[PDB]
Amino acid sequence: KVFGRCELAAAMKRHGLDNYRGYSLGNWVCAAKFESNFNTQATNRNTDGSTDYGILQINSRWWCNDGRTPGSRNLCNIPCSALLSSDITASVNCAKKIVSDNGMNAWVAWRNRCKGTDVQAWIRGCRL
Ligand SMILES: [Pt+2]
Ligand SMILES: [Pt+2]
Ligand SMILES: [Pt+2]
Ligand SMILES: [Pt+2]
Ligand SMILES: [Pt+2]
Repeated sequence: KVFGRCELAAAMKRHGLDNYRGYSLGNWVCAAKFESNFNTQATNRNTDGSTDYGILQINSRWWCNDGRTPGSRNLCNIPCSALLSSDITASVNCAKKIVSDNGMNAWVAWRNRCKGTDVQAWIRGCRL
């Protein structure tokens, strides 16, 4: 699934991300847009043989096991393929773990392209 902005924002709100560890919902919607362009199926390969998976492009080196990367730690305790589902639950729950671990610094595209902007604009004009 390729979500639309307010659709994802509502789905993220209900899985408890508005304001998780001080990050408002627009931050997560913004990160999802630049990480994955809302695509629950996105996968990106990395120079170290790791892969980022799902709407939030969570990396197999630390977070999930895809059986095709070293050397990984599987700290969310899930297979990475679980992060490519149309229901964002596993990704949101893994993302809570990652920000419990330097805040949203883990997401390069977030610090690059969201941090510093009026991130609340991302959710404006949505019934939440
Ligand atoms: Pt799909
Ligand atoms: Pt849901
Ligand atoms: Pt949830
Ligand atoms: Pt603005
Ligand atoms: Pt809307």
